[PDB]
Amino acid sequence: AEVTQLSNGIVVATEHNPSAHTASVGVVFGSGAANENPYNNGVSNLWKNIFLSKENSAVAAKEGLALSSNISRDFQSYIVSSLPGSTDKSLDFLNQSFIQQKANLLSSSNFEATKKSVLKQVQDFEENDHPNRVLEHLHSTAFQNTPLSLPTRGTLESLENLVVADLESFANNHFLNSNAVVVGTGNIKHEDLVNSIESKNLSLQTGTKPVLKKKAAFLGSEVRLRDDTLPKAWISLAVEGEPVNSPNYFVAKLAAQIFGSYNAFEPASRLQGIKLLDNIQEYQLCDNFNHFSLSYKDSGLWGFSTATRNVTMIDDLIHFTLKQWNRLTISVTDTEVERAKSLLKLQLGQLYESGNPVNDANLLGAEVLIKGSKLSLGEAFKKIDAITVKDVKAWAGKRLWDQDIAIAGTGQIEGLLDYMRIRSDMSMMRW
Amino acid sequence: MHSYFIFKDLVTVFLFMLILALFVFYSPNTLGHPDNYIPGNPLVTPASIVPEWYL
Repeated sequence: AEVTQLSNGIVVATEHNPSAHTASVGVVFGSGAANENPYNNGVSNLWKNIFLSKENSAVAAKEGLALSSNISRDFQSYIVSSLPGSTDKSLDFLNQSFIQQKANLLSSSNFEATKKSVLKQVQDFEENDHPNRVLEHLHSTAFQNTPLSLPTRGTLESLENLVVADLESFANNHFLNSNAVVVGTGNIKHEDLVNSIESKNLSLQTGTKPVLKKKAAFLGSEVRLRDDTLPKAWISLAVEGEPVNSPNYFVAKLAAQIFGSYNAFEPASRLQGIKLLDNIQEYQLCDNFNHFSLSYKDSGLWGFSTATRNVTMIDDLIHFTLKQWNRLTISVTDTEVERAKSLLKLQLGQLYESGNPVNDANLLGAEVLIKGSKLSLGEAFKKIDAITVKDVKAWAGKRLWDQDIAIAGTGQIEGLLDYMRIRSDMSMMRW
Repeated sequence: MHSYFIFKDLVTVFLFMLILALFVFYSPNTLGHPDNYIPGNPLVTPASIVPEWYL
């Protein structure tokens, strides 16, 4: 239902949803922020703000288009959403302003203005966005000195040393033909998109992207950026999860869905079916937490990110949630895995099917760039409902029993103890 | 204290047990005076009344 056809150059992937209005045509590349050096890092976010600049967005919005882009840890995307009658116009704009000549984008005007803007918004992200920066610090301390350790926004010390030669070399090195998928979602049919792709000669380059030497290997480490002037104590810890296109991928997402999310202030979230909420609600040990399960091209994380105003009982929160983690290996029952199966089906149907045709385009581009053909939602629900409790017990024995964890924190985390107690907490003496 | 200084203390506890086991098993009376093994007779003075070595 979400078809994919490979031409002589590019590969096109679309899903015709004839109920939505705004059709959306873009191109998604398969080399995000884990395909560059630590010395030119931050050139992908800079490319995103080149494409979303004022002049390019004005000469896009005069036509009736709306630009959107997304930089992740393995794919970067460039989406031109538009009206359903206006799709060859959007494809011709994406041809004339990204695939061919980019000299009107890479001026001494546009590049300096957008570099000042990127430096400002990146230092604001470093100063006043605390859970996302400790998630990025967890990524920088888990896969350290291997190229999954780069921040996807870049950092200011590796961003004030960039000129247009590095951006042009990154364009020649990663905006290739064997690196891109042209996505389509909204109410375009497949033959309309591929005929408008076949009419105008739309191909970027010929070669292949450079393979890179280091594999993303997990290293159990610890970092703490303690700021004792902050009100809370954000701290995230995670183990090595499954990568994408691994057979234990849905089991990892299901085990993350077992402990789910929590927010202490909504009254409908203090009543969930999690066993942890009967431990962390007598002294208000945390204000919110959520168990992510990220899966990149080479490796991935699996763990929870919390935030705490009770800055003295941090160790009790870590202790209770790691005992609940060991409960997956020893004594997870069947009613929690059925609850997590239903909630994971709800969450994947919410994520894969929204009214937004840019999240659908980015998901289709990522999972077509990795696998080659995006799997369905009925077959994904079958793969969810074919999971036992011995399967998640075997996965928890493989990846959660006495493994090495990576910890990142900020705020007032002196109440957090040292590393070896938290690492000795990942496996208990059977009670 | 738990996972670090307990093991530091355990290192020096096993070292002290090694030295104490040496001094107990291989040379016990090299610390005490060789006149405490004569039964106490309050008519003979042993010509120097040194106490135990730490006093």
